[PDB]
Amino acid sequence: AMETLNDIKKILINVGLYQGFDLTDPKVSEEVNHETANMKWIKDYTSDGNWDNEFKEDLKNFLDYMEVCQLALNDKNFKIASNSLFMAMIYAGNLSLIFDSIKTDISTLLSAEYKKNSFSWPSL
Amino acid sequence: ETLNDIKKILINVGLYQGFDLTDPKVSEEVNHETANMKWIKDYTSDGNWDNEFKEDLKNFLDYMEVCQLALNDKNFKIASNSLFMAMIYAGNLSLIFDSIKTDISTLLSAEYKKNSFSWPSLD
Repeated sequence: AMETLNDIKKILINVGLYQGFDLTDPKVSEEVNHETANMKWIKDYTSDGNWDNEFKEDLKNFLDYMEVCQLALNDKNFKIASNSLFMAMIYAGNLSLIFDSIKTDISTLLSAEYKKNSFSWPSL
Repeated sequence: ETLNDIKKILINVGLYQGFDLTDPKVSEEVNHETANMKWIKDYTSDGNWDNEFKEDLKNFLDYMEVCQLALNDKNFKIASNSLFMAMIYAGNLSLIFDSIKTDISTLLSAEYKKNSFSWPSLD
């Protein structure tokens, strides 16, 4: 049963292999698309990557800042409340990005634009 | 229940600006300049932000799992469709946080305050 983001990563690597490439290889997954000046693959597919750790770290930062905001409110310190809300906002954005990034890579696999063989998805 | 905890604090911030987001007359009001609701998230008592997250995540994971099972069976129609639906749910997950981010932004601007509340300038 699929329970973690790292579980999802493994399946995406497998999809890539059907297309003739191995995302766990840094020279594949960390390669720039020279035409667009952007990374071909957004997420880290190398053995050192850990998608669940990225999520938990962003979430903890988000919560921590929200908790500092409430504490500031209780003390009537609206400077710290303001700053803390601002930083929570920043980490909410990071959390959005976690999933947007995965979405983008999935979209890249679905288009098979970087395939190295004759793999083609069936028409639906 | 950590998102629901966050929601409580956001409501508390609103209260200092003189409005109560738990009141649907407040949190569901439309901004007629933008034609959109002033507040994206559901702040009413029946809402459950953690449940929304859990539900989207489960659907995301469920579709990815079907994708892998389809691949093992060399069923690339089902693999394709599952990966597509997983993509849809990854977008929903991104949107959950985007929406919260936006409402936070609305509190930080104090744009909808009902009193003389002002955030201390940090320069």
